[PDB]
Amino acid sequence: NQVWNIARKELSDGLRNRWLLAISLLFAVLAVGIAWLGAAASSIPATIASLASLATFLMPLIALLLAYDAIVGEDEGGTLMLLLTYPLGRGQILLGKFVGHGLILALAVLIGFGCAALAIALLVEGVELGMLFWAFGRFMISSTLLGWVFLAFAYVLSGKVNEKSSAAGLALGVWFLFVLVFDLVLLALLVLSEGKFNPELLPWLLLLNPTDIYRLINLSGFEGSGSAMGVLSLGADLPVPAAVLWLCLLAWIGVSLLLAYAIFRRR
Amino acid sequence: NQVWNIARKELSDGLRNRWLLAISLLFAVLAVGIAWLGAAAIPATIASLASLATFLMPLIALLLAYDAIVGEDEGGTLMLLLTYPLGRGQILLGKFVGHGLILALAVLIGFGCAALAIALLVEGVELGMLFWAFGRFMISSTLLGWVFLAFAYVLSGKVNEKSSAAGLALGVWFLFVLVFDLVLLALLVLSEGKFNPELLPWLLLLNPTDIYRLINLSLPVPAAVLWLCLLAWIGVSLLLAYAIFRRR
Amino acid sequence: NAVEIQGVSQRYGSMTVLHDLNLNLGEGEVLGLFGHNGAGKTTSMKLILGLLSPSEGQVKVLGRAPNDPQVRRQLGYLPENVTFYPQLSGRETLRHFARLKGAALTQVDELLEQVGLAHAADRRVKTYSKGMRQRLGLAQALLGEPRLLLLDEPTVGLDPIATQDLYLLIDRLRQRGTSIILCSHVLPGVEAHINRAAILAKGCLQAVGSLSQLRAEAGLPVRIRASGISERDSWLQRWTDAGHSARGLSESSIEVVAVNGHKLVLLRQLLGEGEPEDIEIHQPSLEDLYRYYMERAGDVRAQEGRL
Amino acid sequence: NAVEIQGVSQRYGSMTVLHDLNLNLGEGEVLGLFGHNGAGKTTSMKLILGLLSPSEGQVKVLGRAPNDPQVRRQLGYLPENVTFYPQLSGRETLRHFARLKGAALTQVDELLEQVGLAHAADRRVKTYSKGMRQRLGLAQALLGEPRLLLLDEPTVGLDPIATQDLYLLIDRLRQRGTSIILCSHVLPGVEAHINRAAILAKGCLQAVGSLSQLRAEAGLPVRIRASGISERDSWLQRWTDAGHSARGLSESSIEVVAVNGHKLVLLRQLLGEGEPEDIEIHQPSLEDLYRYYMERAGDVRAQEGRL
Amino acid sequence: APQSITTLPLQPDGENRWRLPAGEYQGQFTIEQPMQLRCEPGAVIQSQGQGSSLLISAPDVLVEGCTLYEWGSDLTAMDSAVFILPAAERAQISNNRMRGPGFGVFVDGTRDVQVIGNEIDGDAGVRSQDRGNGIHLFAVSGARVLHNHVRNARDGIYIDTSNGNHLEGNVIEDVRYGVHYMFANENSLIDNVTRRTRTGYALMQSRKLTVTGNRSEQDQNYGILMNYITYSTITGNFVSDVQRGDTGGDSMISGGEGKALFIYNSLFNTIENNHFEKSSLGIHLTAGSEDNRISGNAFVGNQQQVKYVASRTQEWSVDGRGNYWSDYLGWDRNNDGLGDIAYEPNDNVDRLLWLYPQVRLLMNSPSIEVLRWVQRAFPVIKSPGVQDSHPLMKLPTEKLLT
Ligand SMILES: [Mg+2]
Repeated sequence: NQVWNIARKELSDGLRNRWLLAISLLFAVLAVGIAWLGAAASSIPATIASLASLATFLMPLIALLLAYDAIVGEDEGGTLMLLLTYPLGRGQILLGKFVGHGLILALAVLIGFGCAALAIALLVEGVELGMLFWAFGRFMISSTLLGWVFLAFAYVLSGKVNEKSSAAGLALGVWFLFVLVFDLVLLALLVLSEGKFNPELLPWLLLLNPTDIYRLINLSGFEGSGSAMGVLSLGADLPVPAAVLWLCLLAWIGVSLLLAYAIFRRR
Repeated sequence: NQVWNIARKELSDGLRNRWLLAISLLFAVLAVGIAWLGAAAIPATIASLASLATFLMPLIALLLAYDAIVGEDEGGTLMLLLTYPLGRGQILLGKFVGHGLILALAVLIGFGCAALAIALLVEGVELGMLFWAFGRFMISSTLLGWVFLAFAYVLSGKVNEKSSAAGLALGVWFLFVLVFDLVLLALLVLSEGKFNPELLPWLLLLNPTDIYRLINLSLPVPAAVLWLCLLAWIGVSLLLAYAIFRRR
Repeated sequence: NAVEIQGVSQRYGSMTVLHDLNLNLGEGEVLGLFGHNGAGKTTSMKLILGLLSPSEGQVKVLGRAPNDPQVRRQLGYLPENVTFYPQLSGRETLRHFARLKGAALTQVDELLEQVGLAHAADRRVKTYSKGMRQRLGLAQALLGEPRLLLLDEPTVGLDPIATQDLYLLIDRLRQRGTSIILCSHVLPGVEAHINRAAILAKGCLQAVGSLSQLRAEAGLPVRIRASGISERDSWLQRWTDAGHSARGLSESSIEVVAVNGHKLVLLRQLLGEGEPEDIEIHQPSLEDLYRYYMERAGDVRAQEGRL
Repeated sequence: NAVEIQGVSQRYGSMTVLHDLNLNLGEGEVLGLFGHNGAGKTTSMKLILGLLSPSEGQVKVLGRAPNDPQVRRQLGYLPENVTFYPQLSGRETLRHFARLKGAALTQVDELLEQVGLAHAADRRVKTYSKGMRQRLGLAQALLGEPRLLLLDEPTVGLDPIATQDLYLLIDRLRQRGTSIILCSHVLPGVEAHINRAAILAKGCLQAVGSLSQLRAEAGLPVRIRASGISERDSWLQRWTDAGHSARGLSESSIEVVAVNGHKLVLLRQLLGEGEPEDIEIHQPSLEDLYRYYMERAGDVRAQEGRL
Repeated sequence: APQSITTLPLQPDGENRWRLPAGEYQGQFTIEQPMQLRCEPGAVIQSQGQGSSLLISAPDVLVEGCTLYEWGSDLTAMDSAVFILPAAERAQISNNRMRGPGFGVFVDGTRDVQVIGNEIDGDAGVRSQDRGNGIHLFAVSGARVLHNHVRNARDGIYIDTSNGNHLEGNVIEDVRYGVHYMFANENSLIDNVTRRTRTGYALMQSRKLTVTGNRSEQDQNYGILMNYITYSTITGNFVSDVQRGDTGGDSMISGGEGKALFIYNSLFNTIENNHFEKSSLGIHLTAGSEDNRISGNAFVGNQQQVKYVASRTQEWSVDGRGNYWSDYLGWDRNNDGLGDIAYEPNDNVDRLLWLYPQVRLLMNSPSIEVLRWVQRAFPVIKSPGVQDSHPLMKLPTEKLLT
């Protein structure tokens, strides 16, 4: 198949990016460092909300470092106009780039949360290995999905722009908006209205930010304190179950990938 | 003098940089929004403005001048400019004047609109103390920016490609803003038997972000050494930049 | 018949940037499109590749549709300026194009021995020069015995020994039976290696044919230097009475100006006689033709040596 | 004379990258330094500028040392592959070089008209073509009264009218006493305007002189293209037994490699025996003379179709 | 030293009740018989400056309306103005004016004495180290001290080992200590006001007592200092603007930057509905004094709300209702009085400043400002502090500002 033949390039091109391997080793040495500081103090709901906050800062960052120059980095490099004269479609060199860059994020978080599990089962003596494997299995198959959202965000903002210096400006803008601006606009909307703007709409505004849907999935079982949640304390007011929250994360991929394909189809 | 004829280029080229004008607008927006929440909700607000201009004025300086030398070598105009009646000193010093008056203007839109939001929203602010405490603030914030401007000329001349200049300018920004004081805390809270705390007022002089805050907090040293230590960070690093630029 | 473009009036924005050309192409000929860098050349090069849709026109590449996968296996394209993948290797990029076009992986080593790149294989593409990227960019276009090359200036940034050798590789492919289309802008230099030329400007196709076909249609003066001749006599001035202007050069030599429809008769006028004795002809070149076809319709020449 | 290089030897470490070069460029001539992209040409091109210093010899640009400010006021230069400051304007970039070279501001709008950039001035430099930026880089080299020009690859990406119009500007300049230097790699297209070439290999200087002196020194053959013969192989078998490497270019066209004692006696066997529709005789060009001197010192010729 | 019968008292009523007319007197005086003597308002009984001026040794003496001037200053022999013996039970000291360099009311071993409505101006020139006490109480059971006005004495209302007594409505201005308590178990004090004092309330080693409704306006370095108080009740106190300074002697306390409440080794006590306003420190909780009911206060305007140098977690909310904090940047979705997110008053960098004072030079750094934000994102590095779930949204002390 042609989708795997072009995925094998990006799998062998993203792993030679030295800027990736810096901040993918930074994700590994911080997930050990959070789990080691979480092991000497014990607690359990603080090491989940801090690991999910660590992957809130880095799994969008590795995704946007990979794929900001996926389409426009090939267009001004000349190798995109050549590739369309190969037996391919425009739908195969995007889905192929998504599979190729998607296996990097599936490996960049299997390194990170894999060594985080070995920094708990070899550190916390007498920990429940069944509860550890289940909780970090939910961390693995949902931080990829957060990574695949921002991977599909980067294909949207690469096909729309036509210069790579401006693609890095939009990829930095998307990383600032979804991670630490939407969490602060929602905070400032709640403080300045003193929680009396809307008592039913404001928990549904968490679904317009995939980093907040990501934090709500991993903080399902281990709620604990409210100050560890902060603005995520609105998630107790959401009447939606947990299974739809997986589906609302997958719908953030498929909407932002079909938008990435509809922009690329009229490139 | 040809040190000014190449400075007029860098004014016209720096003010059309879309990345600089985005940050310089965000610097002026965040300087009113800190001043809005410090009056409605002056030494208490000039310290929080000092933490703002320690974040962004190294970042503004490194966005202007990380591609001053190596951005011209990749563009090929650097090899062209040396065949003109121009020394290598006059290109560097002319870029330092041209890039220098940009962030000497970016604090006049930055704090010129921040002091407007204080002098018109307190109504009785006693502006004779304001124009000397902000006059000491605008002078010391441009000179902090000229340090990291001269740091960027050192780091531009060493590298050979534009991608590794921005990879080092992020490294210089991390080290001199928020790694040097974090490794000062690790020498404090983890070492007390082998760390004399009387030595620590001299180690703030090895960091121009630290010398920037000490002349907005007025202290064992006087004022005149800190102004002469901030100018020594410009004058050594510009002399270092001229010594690197002559070895291309 | 390799490329049979028949009646294509391609417009976009109702502007008619490529209006009504009927460009054939033989099975072994090496066509040269020599338009400007505007609406003429690069629009028409896209329609043969099939990545642009012909508005009201049929483009039958290889007797089939221009966007089938069965014809893009038998096609080779090289763009004007490419920097491929600066972290990948030399072999790996070409191996990446090996699986895409479906050629066998044994072919990826002989092409890097064919093009002189085996000394520089297994190295990162960001260490290559501009010439080596053109050397690599040719090597992907020859992948999997292509029956239609499409080169857009394949000679830039390259060593002049290599560019001379590149046309020898083009000549191996012409005798093998692959029609090639060159799209160059360094026109003195490509005229020795084409069989036909298609000069187009202002959208429309101005003229087409071989080089001898264009010189016959466009009346241009020629330079016939003929040293080592007869008595410096009425033999010189008889072409002034035949309709020419014989420059009576001093050391028994003439430079006759002709109109080139009277070309071959003036040769046998002297070569039929016994005194040619190392003459030399200087034809109007490609650019002097290319200047002339703009003067049929379009721009007018400059003033005081500008532009 | 303009440039008088008297035995320099530039070396980086202990490797002598330029070994006892000795040039003498006259004040009205056009010279071409043709060499490969290694250390042959580009080190010698900087020694005429002030960018390097001779480790064993000395240069005399216009009878002075090459780093005086009054020397560089009358010395234009144009490097290869220069992209200017992209956020600036076309006019302001030339006005920026105007104050730097000391040329008056009235000469800026003249030279913007002189390179045909007036319609596209006062726009961003980033929305310029590769050929459009080469117009600008030429437009700064003519500032002041430039008594020496170093146009390293001046015609890349230009239109073939503009290429033909650039050497028209050059021929006005060399009649104005302003000696220039080409450094190209595209050898046809510069060979009509080189007054005396200075082809040199990787290490040393091979041969200098005019095109007449090179063809007199190097006994190269001539190329005789006969277009429009009846059959190919019956003529192709005739010259390959007579001692002439003959190929086939199209359905009816050949070429004949003579020895010029054969060129007279073979040309009669085309008009007499048979009838060609056109006959073109090529002199041994600069592209073919480059192959000779590289075979004189450097590598062996490549195999039949490789590069 | 003459006696009270050696004066000229004009009898108004024949129930051993006397009335001294207007006119000066001289020397010390002694009450040995139960005479309920009153005075005209111009009765300036001025001693010469030595000895206790009006000693009382008889029970049930209602001295009223006198005006005493210039008694002794020998603090070792207890030169008071009115000395009350242990046998002088149930003495009434009503509406008197005193000016002299020693003790105002020195009582000891007595029961149910009432010192009501007096104005005792202590001194002006002595260095607040020999001025003598305003209201000295030494092991008394039953006392009732109401609505006095003590000014410029030394250490205000001193109380030593006195069990059951009320301190209601007394004004204390420009003294060293406002109210001093020494081993006064099961005490009570209501609505007293202390102004411009080097320590507003000294509560040393006295258990089971009620501190209610008291006010401390612009005192120096210690608003309410509680040392070793157990089972107490701190309800409704208004502590405003404790500025820095020093007591000058540093004997039992030290100089401070200004603390509105300093809790030292107090194990069990309810501290509710208070108002700690505009000091440098709102409340200082030492490490030995933990686990007591602190709920409903208002920590408004203080430059640093809680100082808690420990690593033990400390919940500050009984029955789900916490305190109002001025810098509480929270919201209230479910419309109750409580906030929705809990409030940690201290960071980790807010306790590095207490542990190591050289980080004050680094306190304006962006890296420190980074380190304040990293705690809000990563709660594993948050040391267990002094948080309260459900803090208040509005001011609970709407009446204490009047
Ligand atoms: Mg609520």
